[PDB]
Amino acid sequence: AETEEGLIIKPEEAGKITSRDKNNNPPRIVVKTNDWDIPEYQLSTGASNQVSYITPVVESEDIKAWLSLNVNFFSIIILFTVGGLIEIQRFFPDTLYW
Amino acid sequence: ARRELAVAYEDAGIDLMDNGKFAQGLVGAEAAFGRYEFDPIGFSKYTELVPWFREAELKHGRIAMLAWLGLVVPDFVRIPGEAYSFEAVPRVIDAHDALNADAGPNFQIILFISIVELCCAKKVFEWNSVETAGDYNLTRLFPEDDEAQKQMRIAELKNGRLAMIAFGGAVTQAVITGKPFPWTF
Amino acid sequence: KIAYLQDIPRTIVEKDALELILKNTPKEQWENPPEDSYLYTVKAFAEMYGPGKATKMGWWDYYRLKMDMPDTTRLSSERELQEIEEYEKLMMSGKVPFAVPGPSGYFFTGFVTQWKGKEPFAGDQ
Amino acid sequence: GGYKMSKAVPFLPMSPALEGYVGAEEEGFDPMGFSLALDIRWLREAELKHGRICMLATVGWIATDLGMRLPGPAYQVSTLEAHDAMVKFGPMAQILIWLGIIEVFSFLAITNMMEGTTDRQPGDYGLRRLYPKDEEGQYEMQLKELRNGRLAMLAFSGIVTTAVLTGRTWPFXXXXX
Amino acid sequence: FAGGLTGSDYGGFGGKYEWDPVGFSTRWPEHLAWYREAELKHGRIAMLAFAGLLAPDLFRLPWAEFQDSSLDFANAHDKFVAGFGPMWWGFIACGGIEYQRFRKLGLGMEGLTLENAGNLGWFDLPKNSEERLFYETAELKNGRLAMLAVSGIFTAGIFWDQHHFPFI
Amino acid sequence: KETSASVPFLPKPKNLAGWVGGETEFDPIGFSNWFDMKWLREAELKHGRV
Ligand code: KC1
Ligand SMILES: CC1=C(C#C/C(C)=C/C=C/C(C)=C/C=C/C=C(C)/C=C/C=C(C)/C=C/[C@@]23O[C@]2(C)C[C@@H](O)CC3(C)C)C(C)(C)C[C@H](O)C1
Ligand SMILES: CC1=C(/C=C/C(C)=C/C=C/C(C)=C/C=C/C=C(C)/C=C/C=C(C)/C=C/C2=C(C)CCCC2(C)C)C(C)(C)CCC1
Repeated sequence: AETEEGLIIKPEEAGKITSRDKNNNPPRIVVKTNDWDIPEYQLSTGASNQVSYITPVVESEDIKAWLSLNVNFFSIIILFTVGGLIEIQRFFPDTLYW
Repeated sequence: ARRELAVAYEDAGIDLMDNGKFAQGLVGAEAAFGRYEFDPIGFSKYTELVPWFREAELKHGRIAMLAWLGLVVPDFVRIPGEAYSFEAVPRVIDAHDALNADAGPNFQIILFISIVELCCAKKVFEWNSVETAGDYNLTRLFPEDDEAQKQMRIAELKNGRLAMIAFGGAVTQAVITGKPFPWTF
Repeated sequence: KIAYLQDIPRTIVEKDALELILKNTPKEQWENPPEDSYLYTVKAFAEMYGPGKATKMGWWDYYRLKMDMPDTTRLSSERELQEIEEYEKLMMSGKVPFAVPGPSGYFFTGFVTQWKGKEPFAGDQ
Repeated sequence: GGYKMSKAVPFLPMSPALEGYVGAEEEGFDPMGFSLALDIRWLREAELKHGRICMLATVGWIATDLGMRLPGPAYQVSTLEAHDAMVKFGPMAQILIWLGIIEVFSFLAITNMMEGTTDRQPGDYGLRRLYPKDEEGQYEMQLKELRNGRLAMLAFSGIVTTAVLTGRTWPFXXXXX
Repeated sequence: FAGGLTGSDYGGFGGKYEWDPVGFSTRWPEHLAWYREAELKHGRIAMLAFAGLLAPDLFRLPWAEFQDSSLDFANAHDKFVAGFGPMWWGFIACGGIEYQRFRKLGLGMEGLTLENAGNLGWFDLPKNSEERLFYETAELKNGRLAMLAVSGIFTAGIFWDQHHFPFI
Repeated sequence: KETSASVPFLPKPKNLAGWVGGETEFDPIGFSNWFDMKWLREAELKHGRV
């Protein structure tokens, strides 16, 4: 997806594949690590202007799913309730109306 | 034989092999009477850093070549103005102390040199090979033949090395004397 | 011999450092270094970069590689390995290099007191 | 014959994220490689927003320094104190509320564009007035917008710094340095 | 250790010392000629330096500019070099001798090896082959000692303001 | 992928078929996709009348 044009090659052909890219970047070696957070570490063969984003990949759907977690829901509601109590106390102090 | 960075850059990167030459076949060793491969502490044996070292040597020589010419010209002409007059900054060396910090002159020079360096920094680390070390595409008076290109490359290095040493004497002699361009007592 | 330990470029790791690694690493682990062992990284890279393989690297990849290899000073020398191989031998042989507690620590008195008693399984002997 | 060399910095190859975008493949200025580390769409959105903000702010500073004022005695302040005086006056909070709702809509635009739910160009909000019909005309009009935005960004930076350094209205011609 | 150089051997209670606890010889074996040449030339100058500081206190050269008091070891240098002076007379002399060393070993000192180092060829006192080995170690052991001695002389004499043989 | 007529830089709100503002579909936040839009219409109409 994000490496639609990388000429990604396997360790077995480190010095065999030379066709560079749609750019002129040399082929990159893909190492299949067993870590789930880093399933594949890509190694370069030379100087290259490769676009490797440092930003994460978030989406609205799973951010909303995280905010739909019971902690976030029951923290937002209780925060709003406490804030409403504080605002009522500021606006109607000493419960004079009672 | 000066491959253009456009193509030369296709063989850039941290080379993991050894040319077998003195310093990966780099200019600067050929002396007058013959070869003068100098490195006595064996820094060039770390072949992975030879393109880096040549870049540092060229960068230092280029700064020193201007810097030595720097200490000469203020002693004979100064920018038209009172802040740079021969009475406000008598000797050239008392300029980093006078024109600096809140004054403005040196601070602006620091920023714009920083901007250039931060922009031309990707060439120093990436795109830097044993072939395009110090080459910033500014090849105007460069000869076309290979052997004459080596002479100009050798000419810059010898001048840069000389200015590096010459500037060292320039500030040291000036500071111990407080005297004009010929810093003799 | 082992394939990946031959003709390894000095740029990947120096000769003396590689010999120090091989000495520190147990012999049985040379063929297939385990994982998280400097020799594992040496194998995983020397099989990618070398004379017949990719001879160049990006500056950042080489920088990260140089921070994964040993820096020639974090490896035990021959005398230290002898110290360990003999200290463990003493401890397993039932003899203790005698030491005496001090100001938050202990001074080694340079004496081998035979520790296990006549009944080696007895706790009070 | 080799890398697509950047036109701005001739000794650095052009970043691949600068291909086919406005500005970009006429100068290709990115020596530090920010486009190599961040999404080009988000960078372009930020650049266009900054350009528009500066194009409004520069003209606002010009108008305020030259003497244009709203018909209220509460506005008889210099441009330097305009921010603090109006923050204490109230309208800055209201302006912030309005820019907040507009930026909520802009944030929705960014979220729905980056996720691909819509087909929005980075800085496009739909406004099509004085926009050339021909595709090359649209490209060069976007070029003009980018150039004017960058010029206004640098110009406003200089205007603010010079105005703070030397208490003086916009032209700064008299001054003393 | 360090070729066949005689720095070790005949060196105290142990026959051989071989003190190189940084490896400046193994790390740079091509410079063992240079290191000996430097070590010897350091010793000879230091020995003349220490024997220097003492003799001006009694006799002074007839140059008639050095024939003045108050020229101790903290001011003789900066005083003699003039607007040239005696210090240039010494420096020119040292140039004459040092030029001779260039001729014997070539311009680049290519002939400098691990056996001809610090051997200018002035043989008047030495005899035989084993004595030359014994005398070469006697040279260095005196030379290395005076190198530390004049080092202590210069530092202690100018810090504590002694300027004379006790240097205390 | 169509866009809303009202806010052309946002996707066209689904579930907003023709009720009144079907020509200017306006739901940036997306309550119609989160709630039963019949209830939303009832609330809007009661609010407007009140
Ligand atoms: C405190 C500072 C100090 C001084 C001042 C000093 C001095 C001399 N040491 Mg010495 N030394 C240490 C420190 C000092 N040594 C230490 C910490 C160690 C343990 C590693 C150590 C060990 C040895 C050995 C093994 C030998 C040796 C030598 C000499 C020597 C030569 C005399 C002569 O030969 O002319 C002189 C003058 C050789 C020998 O001859 O000792 C008589 C030799 O074999 N040293
Ligand atoms: C910033 C600042 C200041 C400053 C400053 C600065 C920048 C000071 C810089 C000082 C600097 C740059 C000092 C370099 C010395 C280089 C030396 C000594 C090289 C020697 C090299 C030697 C002795 C040997 C050389 C050779 O052996 C070689 C290598 C090969 C042989 O074949 C030939 C020979 C034997 C000859 C002020 C202005 C002073 C005051 C102000 O307030 C604050
Ligand atoms: C920031 C941070 C930090 C800190 C933290 C803290 C320290 C916190 C605290 C917090 C807190 C400590 C808070 C508190 C709060 C309080 C409140 C919020 C209150 C409330 C109250 C209420 C709510 C009440 C109510 C009522 C009334 C009034 C009447 C009726 C009845 C009742 C009782 C209900 C740190 C550094 C660590 C880290 C980083 C981050």
